[PDB]
Amino acid sequence: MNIFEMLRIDEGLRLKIYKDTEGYYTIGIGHLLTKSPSLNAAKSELDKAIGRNCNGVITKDEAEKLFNQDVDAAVRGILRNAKLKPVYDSLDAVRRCALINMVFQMGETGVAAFTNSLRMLQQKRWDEAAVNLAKSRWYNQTPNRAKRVITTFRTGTWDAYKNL
Repeated sequence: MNIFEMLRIDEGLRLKIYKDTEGYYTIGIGHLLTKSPSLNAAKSELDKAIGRNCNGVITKDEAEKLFNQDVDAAVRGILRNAKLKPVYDSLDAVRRCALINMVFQMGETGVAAFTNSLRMLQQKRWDEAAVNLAKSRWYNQTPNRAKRVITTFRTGTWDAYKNL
């Protein structure tokens, strides 16, 4: 298991514009297009992203390309962030994947509100951090996904995904 297969499990793959759990226009493997209500605004963002007239539809290859870009941008974002970088540097390789997963779903900014949990992860207080992470909107809104990620930070193994 690696970051790509993990995210592919959590996000799925859709080749036509769809609405995410928050109701935002998305495409591919969790690629947010716009937070705007206009499907037209979304179609336009899509075409800008791909470089062709897509008419709300892309190919597998195009979805995978967007995905490579997003994972890369997620990592690069963590490395540039003063709050995130030190946590990331402190973690083992499996746990790093859990942090990248959160960033990909909620952005650098959203992850940064998890101040208290970030501190516990840094300190390697696994059980404590798992309990703190669960006290969030994130967990109440997407509990199955939150559980998989939390289990990953708790144990440092891929158990929560070997099921899947």
